[PDB]
Amino acid sequence: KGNHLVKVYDYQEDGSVLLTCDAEAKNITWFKDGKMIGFLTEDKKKWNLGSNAKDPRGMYQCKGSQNKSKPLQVYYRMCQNCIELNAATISGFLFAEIVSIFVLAVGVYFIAGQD
Amino acid sequence: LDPKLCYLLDGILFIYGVILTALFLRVKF
Amino acid sequence: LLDPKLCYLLDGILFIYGVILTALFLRVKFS
Amino acid sequence: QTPYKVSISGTTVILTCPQYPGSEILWQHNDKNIGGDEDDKNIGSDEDHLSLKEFSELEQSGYYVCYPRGSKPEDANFYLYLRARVCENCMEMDVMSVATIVIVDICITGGLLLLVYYWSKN
Amino acid sequence: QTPYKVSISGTTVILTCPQYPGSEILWQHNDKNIGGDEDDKNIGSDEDHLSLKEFSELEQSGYYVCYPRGSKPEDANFYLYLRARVCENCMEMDVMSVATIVIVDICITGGLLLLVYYWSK
Amino acid sequence: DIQMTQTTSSLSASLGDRVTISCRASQDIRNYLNWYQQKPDGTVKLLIYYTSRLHSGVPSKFSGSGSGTDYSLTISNLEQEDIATYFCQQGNTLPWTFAGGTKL
Amino acid sequence: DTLLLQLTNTSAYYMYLLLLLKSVVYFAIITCCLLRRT
Amino acid sequence: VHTEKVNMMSLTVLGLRMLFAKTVAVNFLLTAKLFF
Amino acid sequence: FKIPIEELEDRVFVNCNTSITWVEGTVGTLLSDITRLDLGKRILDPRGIYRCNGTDIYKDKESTVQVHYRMCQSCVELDPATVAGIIVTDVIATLLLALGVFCFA
Amino acid sequence: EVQLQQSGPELVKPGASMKISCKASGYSFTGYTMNWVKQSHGKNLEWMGLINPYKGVSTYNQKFKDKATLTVDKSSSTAYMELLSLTSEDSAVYYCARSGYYGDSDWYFDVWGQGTTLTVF
Ligand SMILES: CC(C)CCC[C@@H](C)[C@H]1CC[C@H]2[C@@H]3CC=C4C[C@@H](O)CC[C@]4(C)[C@H]3CC[C@]12C
Repeated sequence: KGNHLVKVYDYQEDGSVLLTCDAEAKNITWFKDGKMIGFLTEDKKKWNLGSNAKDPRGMYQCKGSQNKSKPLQVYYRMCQNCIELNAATISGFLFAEIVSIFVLAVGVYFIAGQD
Repeated sequence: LDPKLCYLLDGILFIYGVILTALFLRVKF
Repeated sequence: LLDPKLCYLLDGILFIYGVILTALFLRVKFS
Repeated sequence: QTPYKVSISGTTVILTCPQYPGSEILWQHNDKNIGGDEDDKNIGSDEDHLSLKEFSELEQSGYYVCYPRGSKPEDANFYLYLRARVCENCMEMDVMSVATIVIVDICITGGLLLLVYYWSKN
Repeated sequence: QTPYKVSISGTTVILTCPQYPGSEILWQHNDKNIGGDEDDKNIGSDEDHLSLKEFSELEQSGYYVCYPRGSKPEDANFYLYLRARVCENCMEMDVMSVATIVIVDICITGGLLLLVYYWSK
Repeated sequence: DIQMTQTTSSLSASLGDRVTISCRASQDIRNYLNWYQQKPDGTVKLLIYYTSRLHSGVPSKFSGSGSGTDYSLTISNLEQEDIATYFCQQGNTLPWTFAGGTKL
Repeated sequence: DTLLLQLTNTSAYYMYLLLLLKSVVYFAIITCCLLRRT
Repeated sequence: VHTEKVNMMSLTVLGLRMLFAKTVAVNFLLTAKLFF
Repeated sequence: FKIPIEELEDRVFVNCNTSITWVEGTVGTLLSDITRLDLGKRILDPRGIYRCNGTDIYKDKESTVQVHYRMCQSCVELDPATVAGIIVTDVIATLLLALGVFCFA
Repeated sequence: EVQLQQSGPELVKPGASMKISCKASGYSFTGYTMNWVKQSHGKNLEWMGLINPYKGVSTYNQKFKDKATLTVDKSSSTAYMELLSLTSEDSAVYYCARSGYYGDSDWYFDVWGQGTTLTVF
């Protein structure tokens, strides 16, 4: 085993990542970056972090009566704020930029001329 | 492509609207 | 998914505004 | 203590083990061995990195472990769970990146608008 | 014969059993007793309704049945089947609803426009 | 390191007898021990690994047992080809360390 | 194919947000001058 | 694939289109007054 | 004795001793053979209510099922901060344009 | 079949450098770890270090880090040990032992070579 009790079991249909601790004990307390931000587990052991779109990170320990578990890295790059910088997108972005500046420049030239 | 077509023609139609409204303001009042 | 037909609604409203503007301008001159 | 350093650009994912300093480094994914001459996809492990090519969300994702040569696969410090989507060239917007673009665009807009203002004034 | 009425607002899901309104009712889920004993706050059986929170698809999604207190539960006559991804702060919208929303927004805009224009004159 | 020792440097047994060879470890080595057989002419081969699993081509005559810090190879009936030097090697921690070996 | 919709949609979100800031900037330039005149 | 967030990503885009059109309109109106 | 609903890749089915009857809910794609009736795509949100009688193994009983299914592909996570921001900015922009027309007079 | 062939006796004058060749054949040479062991003091077996043929890296026993430098010729399917500052305590039989590439199969030597008897005088 190697004392790597912490495991992850997620399901695709319901978007959420869940921490399952392979500890045969009750009132297991959780951790994050070596600090206690984990409630003691009664009945259901599956810790909840949230949705995968939130991109959870950090160390997650699992401490019970028997010392504590080994850390597990959770790294999520679930692209929510990712854009595609393909050929079309750069051209469209620059074109929108240029038309905006062109219109604003025409308006500013007119105000400068009048006032 | 279809959303990009939408956005492109929104840009073109916006520029058309501003241009023609500018001309109307020049013309009628 | 609502699909980008929603984006076409802005298209519709601004299109009717543009066409009524064109008709009004072509009423003010020419015609 | 030191977490994995994973740098993701494009469709290739590179992750680093800055915990075992000066020994040969091997890799295991989903308790299955990856790296080391395997002809599939040419995932070529190098001195302290593992470079995946055309990363697949469903085929290549799970627990990644980094054990030094002379240590059993179960004796490494900690596993890593990597669940990412890749594109052809998508780049993320962090808070600092978005702040940078907001600042630079408002600056260039104001500057060019005022330059045209001044030029038209005279 | 009277259909069930279920309320979905956020993660919390509410099931109402109107076929036995006068008599006090206790709910069962997949032929086993569920709720009504005040065991946990997540599952709560009201005088006529079943208050269920943190609903999930993998469990608590199954066959639901309501039977009156003091009656035979095995000779249950009515059964519900429930399956959904009930999701936090989630709602249903369609193209008609958003179109209606933007239309009424433009309508109020025109209303303020007419108000201020007529006041100006 | 981990000093790997054997109870006897040499032992004698008659033909057809079941013979055992003991190997000790300075620390627990998590059954990561392999037994090696060296013919007197110089060629050497691997008999068993992980203290119980035989190696492809080695006859089922050779069986290993034990756990913790005491390990043993229990040869079945002794043929004339079975006379050799047997070595036990750790696999727990670097560097790998062999033992003195037993002449059967 | 659904992913491509997400990419173009968020790119559109950023682009229109930028256009909104440009509108605010032009608004500021116009309001300063119109308040100065009147 | 989570299409679920994509719907309100599109909805927020549409709200941005609301505000972009309205801002264009108000800037145009202010310019029209200033020139008249 | 409760009616078993089996889920296919995109379809569901209803099994019972007699012909699957419809009283309320969605009718679905009716099939002539007994114990087999599918309601089409599951995302379509089937909400049918089906009456039936006892089976040969389970006699003298009646299991009437509201198969209630909420497979929403148009669901939206209304984010209060984003929605509230959109509403307030829309209101302030509308009022700015309204005062522009006011000063237009 | 799998087989490792080594060099010959090669008596060496003290103070020189002596290159031992282990020619691997019958298998994918780039995929299997190669180790080197020494049989001196009569029958005592010791370990020097293992060289990963595909990458060319080496990990050494602390005793022999200044005594051996290992190279690999991937084209000719050979492994080389460079024995420098060859004193009289270096005279022994040297084996090249194959083992699995990864951490689960590198701690046992499945295939052994014949051995080269180095005599230093
Ligand atoms: C979209 C914004 C940023 C820019 C649009 C520019 C508009 C507002 C500009 C472009 C052309 C301009 C017009 C050009 C000429 C005249 C004729 C003059 O006798 C009265 C003002 C009037 C009618 C101007 C009003 C402002 C105007 C309509």
